[PDB]
Amino acid sequence: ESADLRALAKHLYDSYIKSFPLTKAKARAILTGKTTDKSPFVIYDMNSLMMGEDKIKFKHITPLQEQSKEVAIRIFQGCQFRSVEAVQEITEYAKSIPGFVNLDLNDQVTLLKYGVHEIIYTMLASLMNKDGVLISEGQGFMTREFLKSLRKPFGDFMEPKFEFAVKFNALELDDSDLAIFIAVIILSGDRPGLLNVKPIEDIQDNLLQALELQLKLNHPESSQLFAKLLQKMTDLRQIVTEHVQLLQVIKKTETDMSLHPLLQEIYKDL
Ligand SMILES: CCCCCCC(C)(C)c1cc(O)c2c(c1)OC(C)(C)[C@@H]1CC=C(C(=O)O)C[C@@H]21
Ligand SMILES: CCCCCCC(C)(C)c1cc(O)c2c(c1)OC(C)(C)[C@@H]1CC=C(C(=O)O)C[C@@H]21
Repeated sequence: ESADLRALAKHLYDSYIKSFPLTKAKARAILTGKTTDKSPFVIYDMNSLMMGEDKIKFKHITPLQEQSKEVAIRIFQGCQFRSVEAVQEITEYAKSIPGFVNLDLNDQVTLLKYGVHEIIYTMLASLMNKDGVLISEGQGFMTREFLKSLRKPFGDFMEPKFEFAVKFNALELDDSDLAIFIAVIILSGDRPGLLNVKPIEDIQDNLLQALELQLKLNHPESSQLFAKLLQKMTDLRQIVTEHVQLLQVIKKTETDMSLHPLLQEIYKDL
């Protein structure tokens, strides 16, 4: 079993590296001083925000129609394209989790519907420190306090993720850890409406075994870490429930929103 749980762990890490362009290790190097790379552009207020476009070569430019909208909404709408990119990254990773692709295709949809955001906030942590977050493959850094300064209820979106990220990062996980962790989250057989719970649980039992050992070998100086991570898995579900609640408020209180259709599909019946 042991050499095979290491094989599964390595196979996952390899896909993880293949799937997600920006690793925690890289993000961490940029966040600390510790890279040759030029340091990112800091967006710390409205003025630096406007300079963003000139300084960062990022992948979504706002079209003519959407240019007259208020900054909160533009920021709100801008960021959706990254989530979309995340969604397929996550899908590419899912496809490589040994046994996932052989599930009922509807169950494939359901685990993805429920995991994408748990995984996004997990991975978002890696990009965070107490001051703000890396944006555009780490070419930029938006301050936590700037995001917070946005008018209600837009200044309320990121705080709870930052609240999560500060604590989660204190566990000092790395990419190997996170590769298995991400895997255990997707293959969760307790998601509403699943068709065949058992084949999912069988995979997850295997991933959890790999996680436990991986944390054993990789974290000498912290008893109870594996349990803390299970509690995180739960913590994450509440972040998203908070997050869909706030999204509902946006829908009912704001006039010129544009919720991206792929995201709308994921959010639909959570
Ligand atoms: C009120 C909603 C806040 C959500 C923002 C979350 C946060 C700070 C990780 C963020 C993510 C983003 O993708 C952006 C981003 C911020 O800011 C820009 C300027 C919109 C950025 C532009 C294009 C972007 C790019 O091409 O890199 C990304 C986009
Ligand atoms: C296109 C196949 C049928 C669409 C229905 C499925 C639904 C609504 C989840 C959806 C899936 C999509 O892939 C898109 C999508 C919506 O909306 C966009 C804006 C077309 C999106 C753009 C590029 C996309 C991207 O960046 O990957 C995806 C594309």
